[PDB]
Amino acid sequence: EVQLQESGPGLVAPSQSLSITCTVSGFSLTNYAVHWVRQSPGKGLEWLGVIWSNGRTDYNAAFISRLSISKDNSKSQVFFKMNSLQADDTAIYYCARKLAYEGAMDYWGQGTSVTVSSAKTTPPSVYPLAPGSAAQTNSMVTLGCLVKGYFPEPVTVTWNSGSLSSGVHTFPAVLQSDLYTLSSSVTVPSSTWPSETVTCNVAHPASSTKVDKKIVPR
Amino acid sequence: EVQLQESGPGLVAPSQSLSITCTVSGFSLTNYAVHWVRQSPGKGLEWLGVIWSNGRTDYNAAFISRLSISKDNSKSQVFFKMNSLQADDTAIYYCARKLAYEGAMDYWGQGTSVTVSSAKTTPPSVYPLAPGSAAQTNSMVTLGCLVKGYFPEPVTVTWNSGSLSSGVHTFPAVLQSDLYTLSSSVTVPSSTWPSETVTCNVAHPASSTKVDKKIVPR
Amino acid sequence: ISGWFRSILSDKTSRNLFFFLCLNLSFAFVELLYGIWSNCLGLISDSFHMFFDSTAILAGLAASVISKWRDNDAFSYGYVRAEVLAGFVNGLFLIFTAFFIFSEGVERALAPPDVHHERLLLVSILGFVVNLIGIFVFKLHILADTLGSIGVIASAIMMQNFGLMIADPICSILIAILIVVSVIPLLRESVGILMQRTPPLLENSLPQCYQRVQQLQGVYSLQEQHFWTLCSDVYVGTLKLIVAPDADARWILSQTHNIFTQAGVRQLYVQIDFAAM
Amino acid sequence: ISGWFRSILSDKTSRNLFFFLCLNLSFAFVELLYGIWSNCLGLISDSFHMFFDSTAILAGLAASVISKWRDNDAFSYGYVRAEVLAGFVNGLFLIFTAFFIFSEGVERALALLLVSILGFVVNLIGIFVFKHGGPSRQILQGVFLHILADTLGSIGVIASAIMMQNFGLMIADPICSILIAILIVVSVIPLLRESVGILMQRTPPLLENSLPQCYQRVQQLQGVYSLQEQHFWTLCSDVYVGTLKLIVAPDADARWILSQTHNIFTQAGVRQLYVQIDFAAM
Amino acid sequence: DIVLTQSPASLAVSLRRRATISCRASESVDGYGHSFMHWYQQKSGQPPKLLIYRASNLESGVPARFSGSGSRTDFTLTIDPVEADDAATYYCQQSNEDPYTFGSGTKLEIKRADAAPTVSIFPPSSEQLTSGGASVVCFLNNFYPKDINVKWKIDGSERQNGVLNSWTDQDSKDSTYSMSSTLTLTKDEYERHNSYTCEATHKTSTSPIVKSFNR
Amino acid sequence: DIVLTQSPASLAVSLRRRATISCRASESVDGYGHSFMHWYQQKSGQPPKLLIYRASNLESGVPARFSGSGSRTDFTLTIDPVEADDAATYYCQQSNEDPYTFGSGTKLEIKRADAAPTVSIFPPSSEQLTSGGASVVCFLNNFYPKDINVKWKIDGSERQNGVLNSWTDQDSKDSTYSMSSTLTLTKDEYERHNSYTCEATHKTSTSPIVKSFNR
Ligand SMILES: [Zn+2]
Ligand SMILES: [Zn+2]
Repeated sequence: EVQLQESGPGLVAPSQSLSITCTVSGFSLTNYAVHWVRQSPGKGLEWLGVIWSNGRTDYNAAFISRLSISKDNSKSQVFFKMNSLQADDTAIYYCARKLAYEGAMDYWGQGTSVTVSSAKTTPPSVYPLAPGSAAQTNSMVTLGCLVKGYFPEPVTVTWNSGSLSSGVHTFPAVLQSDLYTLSSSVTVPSSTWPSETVTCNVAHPASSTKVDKKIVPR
Repeated sequence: EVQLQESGPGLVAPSQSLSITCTVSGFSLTNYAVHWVRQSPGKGLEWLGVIWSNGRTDYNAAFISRLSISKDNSKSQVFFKMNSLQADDTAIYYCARKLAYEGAMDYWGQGTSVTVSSAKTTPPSVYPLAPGSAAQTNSMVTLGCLVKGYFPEPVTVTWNSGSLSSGVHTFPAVLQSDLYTLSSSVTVPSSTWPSETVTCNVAHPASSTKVDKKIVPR
Repeated sequence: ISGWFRSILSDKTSRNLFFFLCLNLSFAFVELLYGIWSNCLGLISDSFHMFFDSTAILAGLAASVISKWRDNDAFSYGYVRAEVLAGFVNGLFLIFTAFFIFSEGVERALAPPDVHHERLLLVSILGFVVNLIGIFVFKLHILADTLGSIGVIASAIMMQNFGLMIADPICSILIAILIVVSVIPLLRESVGILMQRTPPLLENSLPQCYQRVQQLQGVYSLQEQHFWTLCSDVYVGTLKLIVAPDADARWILSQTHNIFTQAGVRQLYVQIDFAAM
Repeated sequence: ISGWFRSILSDKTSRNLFFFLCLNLSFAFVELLYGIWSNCLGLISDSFHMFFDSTAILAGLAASVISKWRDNDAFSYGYVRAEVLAGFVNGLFLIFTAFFIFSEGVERALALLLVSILGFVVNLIGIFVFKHGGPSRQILQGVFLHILADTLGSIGVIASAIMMQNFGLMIADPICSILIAILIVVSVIPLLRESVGILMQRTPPLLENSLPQCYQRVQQLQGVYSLQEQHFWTLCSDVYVGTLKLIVAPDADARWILSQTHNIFTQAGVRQLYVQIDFAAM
Repeated sequence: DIVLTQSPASLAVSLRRRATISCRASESVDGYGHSFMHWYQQKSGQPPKLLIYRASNLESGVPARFSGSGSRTDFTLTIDPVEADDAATYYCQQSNEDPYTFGSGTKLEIKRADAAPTVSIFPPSSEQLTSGGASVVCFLNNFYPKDINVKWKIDGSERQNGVLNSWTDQDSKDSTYSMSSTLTLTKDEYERHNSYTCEATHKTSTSPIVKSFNR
Repeated sequence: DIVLTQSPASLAVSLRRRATISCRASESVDGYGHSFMHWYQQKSGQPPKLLIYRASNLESGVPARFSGSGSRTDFTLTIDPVEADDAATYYCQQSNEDPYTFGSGTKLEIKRADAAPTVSIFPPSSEQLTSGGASVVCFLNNFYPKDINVKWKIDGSERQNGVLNSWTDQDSKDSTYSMSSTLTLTKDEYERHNSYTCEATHKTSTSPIVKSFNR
């Protein structure tokens, strides 16, 4: 039941401030320290700071001049404020509960991806990926969902509100012309399609876009 | 995934020895102490003893002469030994992991019922219960299974090998004529009986009895 | 200075103790001047005795007024060791005077000075009267100084009836032996305190405390137990506990503190170490 | 008794102190004989005084012997304070022998040279052997100071004997006596100050300046809330005992904090450290 | 040892209200600012489950509606709001003194709207007809409150000798109760009488519910 | 600070075998008998999960197949036996010195039998042509090993500029990989040609897997 939720802006303009709120449940901030760690493809996992039960804050010496962590025990929230955001700060930011009486971190939040760029948020475009005519229907028929032209990360792609879990392969996005393109595939039995409906649900929380696009045969 | 399973004899002769084995998983005996607690209808919950990682054993002073606790870390097993059992020793015996750095017990085993009596183990008699004729069919039809003549506790009564869980009412046993009588009930839609199979699974681990009696219309 | 004089003349117990001093130093002056006047080595030795007894009392007051001071960074424990040091120093000084007057007494017994000046040769029963009234009217030293004056009692009688010159040295060595015997117990107590010895009032109850701490749940061993006397009835104790890898450190700390507080330890430091296994 | 002497000869300061003891009592017998040889004017006093000096040397030797003993239940810290106590009592004895030099000068006040030459050779042997005086740092300091006091006092009395003969002054003996006592008291003041500091449970002077930075390093440790009741004192020479209480977070890493505090105070020179860690409620 | 007294022995609280369980210790379980008192919840057929340790600290993984308070000898376990899943017996445990001792226990009653029992009647089975005995069983399912009475009329005549009653503990999803009654006879009394009826009176209604069969 | 160096940067280990991951510390992370080194596991698209703390202590609830050992500067994470869900990246974290630093990471690659890629091609959707673009997507699902080649032919002629490649991580159930290649193009270039061929070259079969569509 120990659960940490981070909520912050997906896109942050360069040289601006990034503010992330970590909401905790299943434990009290009155006897638990919460760490802040970011993970980037370049610099890996970097420890940023920890707030203690009495409000004591310890920061990484590389971020001491521009980082600030606060909390309020009433609503069980931890506030992560960072200033002078530069292009090398693109990372997934986690709030982690410290393992009691140990230097490790036993519970982590899901993490919020933070993209620092001067570009603009672009809603995604969701297009159907159907097999060409009815050739090679066989027994296992694969259907796709193409998410093209969004910014920034991330988007969640689910098939019929998560009912179809097996055989789903969502692929990592690719950056070109400061836009993102993602592809997802689902394999369903030949008796399933086009007998009953199948849909890819694409959510873009940066632009608050919700698509319930319908896959149909050509 | 922290589990503690106790394996001990359900029935123990008076003025004999009792040997319970607690197998642990999800944690090591090399850094965790386990407690032994028994719960009786008369005396309630009472602490018995603890074995520490160093093999240090502390006991309740009321059981200092007849109770010994040992373990070995290779098989992750804790052995409970009690001598000169009486009728007041009839209780459910738990092995409980001590909550780290605290005096509480965070994880408890399911417990083993230990009965101290001179009676002998009798396999149960499993008797189906069906409504008389077909009067009052309605939509909600109740089926019962009567478990008469078994000793000692406990017995597990299961409907459709665990698939039938809703509407299950298993009643506590009553000790009459030195024996135990147990009754169970289950409600299924009237269109489901006798449409398909409804079976009564009764297990008596004391006598190693497995009965899969089927309920049939009257 | 005006406020000090009026206060000490109105109280009672302070008045008796200051009477003790002023009379004792006064007759120390008088009997020292008589001794240096004639050849009364024994009398100047008795003078040194109750001179240093008066210094013991006044150094007790001075050490009390010093130990009333507040502790600082340099003196973390305060100045409470000043009373022990003052008692030790005055005992050492009494030992030194006893040894030197022993030396001069043996030298006088070798060749006697043959002065035997009389004048108020009855200074000795005045000394007997004054130390009687001091030790009785005012407040093994409670009766050791009584035996000091009896040495010059017989010397003066021998210094008049027959003029036997061997008597005065013999009284000097007798006074020196009495001084060292009287001083030995205070020196023993001061040496015990200053040597970081376990307090004797705590030594008998310590094994029971160790057994009680060992019986605590999750405690594996006791190591490096050190107890010493800071000042009177103030004991400082330190010990290290090896406990289980998951033992209740809060409860073990509270129980160890209770166990050693019931035994009389005022300052306790319990270090808790978690065992690897 | 037999093994007591072998332990004495094994230890360098103890064997040098036994050298001095045997030499002092041998020359004591010689000069006592010369004394009862019809010359007991002032030498009997000199004999008894260097008996006192031999007693002080014996006090130093005994201090070393007790200092090398094994600790027990009554003396959990050992007997390593015997060196400090010996330095203290030797400084006080030096104060008293300064007073005795003053009394010797007052013996003249306003109104043959052969025991002193052997005293001079004894005392120059002392200066040569005990040059490293400056349990050695406390016993040998007091012993060096005592030997120096006797050395320069004998120098003063020989200066008196040579001034009353060569130029015939009758005033130089008391003035050399007051010079003598003043110089040895000034020399013995630092040892008494250090001994009083040790026996008063004062913070070690060498440790005193490095302690605030140590407290800053401990306060900087992750999960520490406050430091309390920090006490540091000197057990013997270069052995410091330290105690402190730490208030930490309710879930702080006590193992790591203990190890880091012990490291921090080990770099400062604290041999014995006790860190009590208390978990805060909030 | 330290004796723990729990008051009240039973306590009834409806949905979304506040419940309070008090534990009284014979001696103080306080040490240097910490109270070594722990709260457990034990549902039916389940081991005890730790809720509060050290009298105020919520054990990780339990809901925030549980709360602990107290010091010295007086301790309070507060449930706010009270759900239907909280139907269990609550124990206080001290850890300040050896041996560990637990409280007597406090059962939580979940108040709800009254529900009429659903009564079913079952004649003795043919396998029991071959065994050598007869037992007729009645099932009263999903009724509230707990107080109920069951009467058995043998051919219209009162029978009470072989009456045996077993009560199922209050359920965790609807806070209701169940009630199973049996009547064990031999062959002569079973085949001598023809009509067997099940009569139960509950406080929800006035007319007792009647279930009957023949032969 | 303390630099943690992990060797190897990637590790390939088959089923039911022993995998060994080493973390090397620039300075000793030991203090008074305890080694303040912690091991984490991060699966694909998941936060890191703690496995071992203080270099030998298994986190409560992790499988017993995970083992830790070492002291001073050299530490070893051992997985025995290696299962399919152990396909993740493993990090070492020290806590002896501020700031906390993590290792570079070691990816454990699950070795299995080679599998043929399931190749499917998808034409540009009519919505994409109405928008103004044309992307042809080829899906290569459940193949092993990871190394694979994709070639695109238009009317029999190879294209190598407008091809974007995106690989998934190794699956936690069947230890296979998925590959997607897209040929993004404009309207006139798309409509000016007829045949679109997706060519898949894998080490399982010397004959490449051909999937194509017309118009
Ligand atoms: Zn006296
Ligand atoms: Zn000398």
